[PDB]
Amino acid sequence: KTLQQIDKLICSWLKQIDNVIPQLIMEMTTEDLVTNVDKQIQQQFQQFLATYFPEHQLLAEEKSNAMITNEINHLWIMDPIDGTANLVKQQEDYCIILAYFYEGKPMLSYVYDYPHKKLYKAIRGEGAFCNGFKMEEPPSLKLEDAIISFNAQVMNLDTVQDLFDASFSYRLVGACGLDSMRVAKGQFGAHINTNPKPWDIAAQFLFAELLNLKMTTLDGKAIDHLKGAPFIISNKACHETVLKILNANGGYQKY
Amino acid sequence: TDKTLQQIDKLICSWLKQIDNVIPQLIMEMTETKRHRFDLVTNVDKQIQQQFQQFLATYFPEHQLLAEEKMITNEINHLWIMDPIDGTANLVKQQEDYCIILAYFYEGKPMLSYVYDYPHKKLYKAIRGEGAFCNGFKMEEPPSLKLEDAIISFNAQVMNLDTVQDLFDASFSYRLVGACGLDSMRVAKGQFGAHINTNPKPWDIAAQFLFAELLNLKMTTLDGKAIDHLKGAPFIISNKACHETVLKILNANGGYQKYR
Ligand SMILES: O=P([O-])([O-])O[C@@H]1[C@H](O)[C@H](O)[C@H](O)[C@H](O)[C@H]1O
Ligand SMILES: O=P([O-])([O-])O[C@@H]1[C@H](O)[C@H](O)[C@H](O)[C@H](O)[C@H]1O
Ligand SMILES: [Ca+2]
Ligand SMILES: [Ca+2]
Ligand SMILES: [Ca+2]
Ligand SMILES: [Ca+2]
Ligand SMILES: [Cl-]
Ligand SMILES: [Cl-]
Repeated sequence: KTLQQIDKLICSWLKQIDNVIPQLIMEMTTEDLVTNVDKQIQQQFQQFLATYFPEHQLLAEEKSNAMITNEINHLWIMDPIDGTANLVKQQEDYCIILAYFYEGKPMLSYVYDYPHKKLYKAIRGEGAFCNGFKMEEPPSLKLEDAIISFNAQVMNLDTVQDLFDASFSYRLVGACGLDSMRVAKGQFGAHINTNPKPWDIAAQFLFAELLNLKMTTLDGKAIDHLKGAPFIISNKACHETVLKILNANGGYQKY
Repeated sequence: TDKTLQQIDKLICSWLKQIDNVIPQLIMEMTETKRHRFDLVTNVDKQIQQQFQQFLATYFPEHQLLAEEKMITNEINHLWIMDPIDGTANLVKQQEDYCIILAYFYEGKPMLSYVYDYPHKKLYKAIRGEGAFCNGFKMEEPPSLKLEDAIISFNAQVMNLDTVQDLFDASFSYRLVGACGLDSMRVAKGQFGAHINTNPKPWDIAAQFLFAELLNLKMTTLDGKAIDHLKGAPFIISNKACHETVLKILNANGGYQKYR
């Protein structure tokens, strides 16, 4: 019922999920990738919800979501594995993403970096935490002093060049959730994804609010958690400059 | 010589273990915040290096050190190459994704190599006669990776963009950890197909020789030649199945260099 109660349940389900994943990985089979691991984690969470919060609905990657509307009171958004490519190719640098919305308002968020056993969580009224230790607003980062992260394969190269020249350096973890959390931790100045699904960014809203980060569309607007949009999550001090570079000279999209 | 590889290895491992007692403090000191990529400090680099110099004074006093933060005979018997922090930018900006690199050469022959991923407490080591290990578990030759099925890693800011584009189109995807030692180990583990560094120093690649030999990796110049461990050269470390294709792309259409 309370946020703490729901949080305690989710944290224990995530803990138990450590006991399932090594096996799924040992038998890993695959099919824009999708494994058994994605599907099984998702199904288990569906069953978890049937069992504890049976009014609650799920918007997730591996299910049809036709039934999900503007007015659902209790909504979870899930990415059961974000970074499937990294899971398959590296068995590292992937995460589980969850977010609970109450009447459209972010209340709980989770990014579980399972390979490193690092649970990032955010709780409206309490704050954000990594394995329990409170996260603080990161230091201010101007773009020239910041590392930035984005997919350079989906942008035109003049714009990529401008991002390179204006920033301290460039890195890529390769999972939206984890690259986002590096912004949250102050390790990156900003992460960009030019075409995310609602589940790629759903947890990030509450993190951005509680840690004073900017999270907007690439036009600087509020994002609908129900609909993807081109997006950025950014340190407050470099947000404007990134958007200016992205939108200059007819924009960032490949010619 | 005189000490066996096991004896030397034991001492390096115990030094590296005591280094866990030093690093948290060095990091606690150290916040800025306006020097660019090329102009970084730190005291962490310098202190780790000084301590290793004391370690050698103390145990292997014949041994010499070629290191970043500090060569008169061509033919040194006992040589260590060190990068006390590889990934200084990541240390400063992220406090993650950096490593300590050490490589011992006996009469110019790689005998011991270490890449210590300290933030994750993962010690990658290679020992001539034993094999390569991660925290003790033996590393095997990685599966074959064709370039189209492989993640590759390189600095995209230092190559011309057409060649960067060609590398994107031909590989499965692109990632960057941002420390030569760690990006290289991802090749060693089979996580990446290849890592490129177009201008490394001897310390950036010194450990990698022995890893590439023991795990059947290709490590060459970008012209496909053997590298002198004493002298940097533009380099690639690669899975055997994607090495040729990477070099072909890099050298195609007049080459990879940005301002040519
Ligand atoms: O497919 P998936 O691994 O869940 O999600 C992807 C990752 O977050 C990745 O970093 C990329 O940028 C894509 O935009 C996402 O679709
Ligand atoms: O300065 P440092 O962090 O020891 O070493 C650097 C890192 O390995 C980095 O990834 C980069 O590619 C440079 O080539 C190196 O100079
Ligand atoms: Ca996914
Ligand atoms: Ca995703
Ligand atoms: Ca260094
Ligand atoms: Ca280095
Ligand atoms: Cl700025
Ligand atoms: Cl190939």
